[PDB]
Amino acid sequence: HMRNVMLITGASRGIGAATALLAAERGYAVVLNYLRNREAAEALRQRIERQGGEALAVAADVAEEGDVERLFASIDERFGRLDVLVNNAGMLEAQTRLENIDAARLHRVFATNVTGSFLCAREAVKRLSTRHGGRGGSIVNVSSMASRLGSPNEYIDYAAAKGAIDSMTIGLAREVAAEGIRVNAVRPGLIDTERLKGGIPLGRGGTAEEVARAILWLASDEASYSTGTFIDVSGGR
Amino acid sequence: HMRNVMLITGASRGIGAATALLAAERGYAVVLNYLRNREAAEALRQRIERQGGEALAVAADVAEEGDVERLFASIDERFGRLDVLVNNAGMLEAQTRLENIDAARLHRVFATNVTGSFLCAREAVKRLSTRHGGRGGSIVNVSSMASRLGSPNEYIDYAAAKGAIDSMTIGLAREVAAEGIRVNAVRPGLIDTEIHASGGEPGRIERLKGGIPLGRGGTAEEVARAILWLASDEASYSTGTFIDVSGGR
Repeated sequence: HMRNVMLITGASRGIGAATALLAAERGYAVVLNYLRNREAAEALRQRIERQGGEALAVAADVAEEGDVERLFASIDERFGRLDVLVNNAGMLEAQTRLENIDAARLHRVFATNVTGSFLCAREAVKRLSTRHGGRGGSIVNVSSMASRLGSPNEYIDYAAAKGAIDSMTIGLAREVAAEGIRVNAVRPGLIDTERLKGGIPLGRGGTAEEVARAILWLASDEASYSTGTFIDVSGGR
Repeated sequence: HMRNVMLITGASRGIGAATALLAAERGYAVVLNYLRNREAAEALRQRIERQGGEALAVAADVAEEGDVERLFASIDERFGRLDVLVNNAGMLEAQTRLENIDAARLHRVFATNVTGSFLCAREAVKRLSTRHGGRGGSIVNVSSMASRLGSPNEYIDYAAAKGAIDSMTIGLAREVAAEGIRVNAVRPGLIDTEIHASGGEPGRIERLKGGIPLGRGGTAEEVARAILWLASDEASYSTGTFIDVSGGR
C-alpha cells in the first residue's frame, strides 16, 4: 500500500522529467526538485496527480547546503521517508576551450554538478542508512560519457565534473554498502535534444526516456547485487 | 644559458619538492610555487642555487585566479618562457564519511585540487601553445589512485577531486594535442612523505598501508621519476595516459 519515495533533482525537463514520469508510472511517490522552471515542474506534478499518483514539487538550489537541508525537510514533512535519490541536476555552459574557462565558470559548473550531488547524497544517506533508522535504498547519479571522453573543444570543465561523479559513485558505493544503500550511475551520451551522429555507432541521439529506464532499473530491486556500477546510455559512444 | 623551465605547484614538500629537486638535477630551471610554507620552499631554492641551478620561489594560492595570473607573470619576467607544468598542489582534509562532508569542505577540496589545476593548465596553454608563439611542452597532473578506488570511509571528496583531474587529463590531452602540448597524469598510491599523522591513529595508518602488492609505501622520489619521464622527450607519443605509482594498488 505504501509507495516508495523518489527524489529527482533538476526534474523540470529532460532526463529528470522523464525519470519523474516513469517513476510515477511504476508506483513511486515523486519529489520534483527544480531551480528556475517552476511552471514546468508544477505541470509535471499536476500530471502525476491527475493519473492518480503522489508528487511534491520543491524549489531548491542543490549547490546551497541550506537549500538542500530544506528540500529534504520538505520530503520529511510530506512523506516521512525516502527510498531513492536521483542526482540529475546538472549545469552545462557554452562550448569553450580550457584556455578560456575562468574561475567563475569552474565554480558554477562544479557547484551544481558535483557539490549538489554530494550534498543530496549526504542527506539521503542520513535517511536511508540502516545505521540512522532507515530501511535502505539506492542512489543513482546521472553522470555522462564526457567523464570518459573528456569533452575536448567543448567543456572539459563539465567532463571533469562528471569524472568527479564517477569517483564519488565508486567510493560511496563501497562506503555505504553495509548500511543497505546501493549507489550506481548512468552515463548518457548525446541525448537527441550529421558530424555528431557520426561519432555515435547507433546513428542517433538517445532519448530522455531511454536514460530514465536505466535509472529506474538501477533503483529497482532487479539490481539488488549491483553497486558501484555504471550503465552507459550512449549508443556505443 | 637557456634551460627548459618547469613550474611545480605545491612544491615546498613531498612529491612536489622531490620533483623540483630532480628536475633541477636534470637541468631544468624550476619555479617552486608554494602556498604558505616559505621556509621549506626557500630552503629548496637555496639548495638548487648552491648546486649552480636556477630556481624561483613564488608564494601564490592556485585556487585564486589573481594569484595564478601573478604567478605566471613572475615566470614571464624571470624566464620569458615555460616548458612544463606539474599540477601537484593538492589538499586532503580529515578522515570522514560522506554523510559528514559539508559544502565548505567540498569548496576547499575542489578549489585546491581541481580549480587550481585548471587555472594553471589554462595559463600554461597560453604560453606553451604553438598557436600563441610557444614551442609546445608538457603538463603532468598529479592525481591519485583514490580516483579509481573511491577512498571509502576516508575522503570520497578527495577521490572525486582526483577523478575530475583524470577526466581533465583526457580531455585536455585531446584538445591541445594539435598545439604541441602533451597532457598526462601520475596516480600515486600510498606515499610515505604524504601521510600527515594526527596523533593516536596507528590503527588507521596501518589499515591505510594494507593490501599493497609490493608490501610497502612509495617514496616521493618514485613519483617524481614518473612525472619527469612523462614530461621528457622519451614520452613523445604519450598523451592522455596515466602512470600508476601505487605498488600495484
